[PDB]
Amino acid sequence: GLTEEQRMMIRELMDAQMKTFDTTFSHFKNFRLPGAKWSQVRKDLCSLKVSLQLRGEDGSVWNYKPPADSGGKEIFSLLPHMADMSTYMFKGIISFAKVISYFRDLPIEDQISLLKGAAFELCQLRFNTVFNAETGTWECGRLSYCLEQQLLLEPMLKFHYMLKKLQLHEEEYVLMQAISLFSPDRPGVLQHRVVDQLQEQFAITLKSYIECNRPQPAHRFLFLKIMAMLTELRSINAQHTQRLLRIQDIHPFATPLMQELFGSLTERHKILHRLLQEGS
Amino acid sequence: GLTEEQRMMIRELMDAQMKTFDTTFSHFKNFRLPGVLKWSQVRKDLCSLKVSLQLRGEDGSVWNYKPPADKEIFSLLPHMADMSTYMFKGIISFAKVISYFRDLPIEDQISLLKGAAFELCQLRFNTVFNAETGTWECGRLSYCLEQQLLLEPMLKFHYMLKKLQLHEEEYVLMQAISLFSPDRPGVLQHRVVDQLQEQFAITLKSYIECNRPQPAHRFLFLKIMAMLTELRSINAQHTQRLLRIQDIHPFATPLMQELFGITSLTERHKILHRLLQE
Ligand SMILES: CCC[C@H](CC)Oc1ccc(C(C)(C)C)cc1NC(=O)c1nnn(-c2cc(C)c(OC)cc2OC)c1C
Ligand SMILES: CCC[C@H](CC)Oc1ccc(C(C)(C)C)cc1NC(=O)c1nnn(-c2cc(C)c(OC)cc2OC)c1C
Repeated sequence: GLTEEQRMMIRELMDAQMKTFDTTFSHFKNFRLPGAKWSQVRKDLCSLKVSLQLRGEDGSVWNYKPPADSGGKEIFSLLPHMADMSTYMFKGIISFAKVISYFRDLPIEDQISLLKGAAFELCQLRFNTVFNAETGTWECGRLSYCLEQQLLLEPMLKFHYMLKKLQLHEEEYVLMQAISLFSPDRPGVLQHRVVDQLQEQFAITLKSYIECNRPQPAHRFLFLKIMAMLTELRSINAQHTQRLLRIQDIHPFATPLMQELFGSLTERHKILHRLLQEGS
Repeated sequence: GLTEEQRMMIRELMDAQMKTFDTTFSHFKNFRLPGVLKWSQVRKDLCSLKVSLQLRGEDGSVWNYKPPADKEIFSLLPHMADMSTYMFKGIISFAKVISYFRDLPIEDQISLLKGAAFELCQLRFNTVFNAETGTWECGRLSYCLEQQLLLEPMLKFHYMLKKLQLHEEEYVLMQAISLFSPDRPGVLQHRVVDQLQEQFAITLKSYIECNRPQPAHRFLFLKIMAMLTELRSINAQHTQRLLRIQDIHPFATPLMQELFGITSLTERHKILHRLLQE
C-alpha cells in the first residue's frame, strides 16, 4: 500500500494536471498558419512531416498537405504554427508547476532554471497522452497532426511509439512530469540538493504506485522502463533544441517566449518571470 | 467554307474571348473563404451542388476545405459570390469588345447583360470542367463535387454539354447567341437583337456544316440550341433560390444585388452602368 504522504502527493499532482492541461485545446487560437549537419536537419524534418487537419464546430474540415522536399524554405512551412502551439503548451506547463507546492517554494532563480530545462520534455509527455498510435496522429481537440519502420529511426517518433506501448496511467504520466521537472542537474539551478531531495520522492512514489496497481506480467520492470525513457527524453531534448537553434538563425520562427527559453536570469527571462508571479 | 462576313464574326468573337477570359484565374484575388470557426426546399438544391474547395500553393502545398453536412449549408456562398462577381466582370468586358453590342443603347446593354449573366458564366465554367473527376479546374482553385447527380439540372447541363466536345468557336458562338437574346426583360430594340441573334445562329450552323463530318454531326446545332434553352430554365431556377437565401443570410456582392434587383434602368444598376462606360 501507499503511504498517506504518497497518496496525497499523487492527488496533488493529478489535481495540478487537471487544472492546467487543456486536453481539448479549446483556448488555443490566434495561431499562425501556412499562407553536413544541415542535411541531417532536413532529413529529420522530413521524417517529422505531418498534415494539419482543423475541424470546425459546424462540421467543416480544413486540411493542409505540406509541400514535398525540393530545396528551400518550403520544408519549414509548419514551424511558425508549431512554435505557437509549443508556446501554448508551455504556458500550461508553467501553470502546472505553480500549482505544485514543492515547486513554488523554490527560489525564482531555480524555478526559471528548472522550467528552462524541462520545457521540451514536459511538452512531449503531454503530447503522448493525445498521440494516436493506430493512425500516427496527435489528436489535439479541433486540431490533428497526422504523420506522412524507417520513420521509427527518428528518435522523437520512436519515443512516442515506445512510450504509448507501455499504456501508462494518468498517475504515471504526471509522475514522469514531476521527475522531469525536478531535475537537479539542470543548468543554472542553485539548490541542487533540495530539488534532488524532491526528485527521489517522486521516483519512490512512482515505484510504489506501479507495485501496488500493475501485477500484470506485461508490466514487469515498468518502473525501470519509465526511468530509461526519461533519460532518452533528456537526449532528444538536446537533439531537437540544437536542431531548432540552427533553423532559427536561418529562418526565424520562435515566439518571444521561446527565445528566452533557448538563451540576471530574471532580466533576460521577463515573460517567464511575470508568468511565475501571476496567479491561476 | 464560311462566308467572309461569318469568318469575321467568328474572328471578332474569338478576339473578345481571348482578351476577357482568364483561363488560368490568375487575376482572381482577395476572395472570402470559410473561417476556422422553402427552407427545406432550397437546402436540398445546393446540397446536391455540394463541392469541396481545393487551393494549391506556389510551394506545392494544398489546402482542402471539406463542407459540413446539413446556416452551415451556406458556407461557400460568400466565396462563390466573389467568384461569380469576378466572372461577370470578364463577361462585361467580353460584350464591350463585340461591335454589335456597343452600338446598342446603354439600357439594352444592361438588359442583355442582366439576363445573360448566369448563362455566360456557366458556359465559361464548362470549358474548365472535368467530367472524369467532376471538378472545375480554375487554375490554383479546384471545385470537386461531393447517377444521383444527374437529377440536378445544373449538373446534368455541365455533363451533357461537355459530352458534345465543342470547339472554342462553338463555345463563343453559344455566348453570343445567349447574350443577344431578344426576349430579355427591359429590351426595347428587340428587332435588332433578334436579327443579330439569327446571324450568330446561322454562323454557328454554317460552321458545323463546314468543319464537321456531314452525317455524324447532323444534329449538333440543334443539340446546342437545346442546351441554351435548358440553360434559360436553370437561370430562373438558380436565381430564385439565391434570392430566397439572400433574404435569410446576406452573401451577394454589391454587383450581384443589382443583377438580382436588390436595393430608371440605369438608376437601378449604377455599378453595372459604370462598368459599361469605363
Ligand atoms: C514531437 C511530437 C509532437 C508534435 C505534434 C503535436 O510533433 C511535430 C510534428 C511536426 C513538426 C514540424 C512542423 C514538421 C517541424 C514538429 C513537431 N513537434 C515540435 O516541433 C516541438 N516539440 N517540442 N518543442 C519544444 C517545446 C518547448 C516548450 C521548448 O522550450 C524549450 C522547446 C521545444 O523544442 C526544442 C517543439 C518545438
Ligand atoms: C455549376 C458550376 C459553377 C460552380 C463551380 C465553378 O459550381 C458550384 C458549386 C457549389 C456551389 C454551392 C456554394 C454549394 C451552392 C455553387 C456553385 N455555382 C454557383 O454558385 C453560381 N453559378 N452561377 N451563379 C450566378 C452568376 C451570375 C453572374 C448571376 O447573375 C445573374 C447569378 C448567378 O446565380 C443565379 C452562381 C451564383
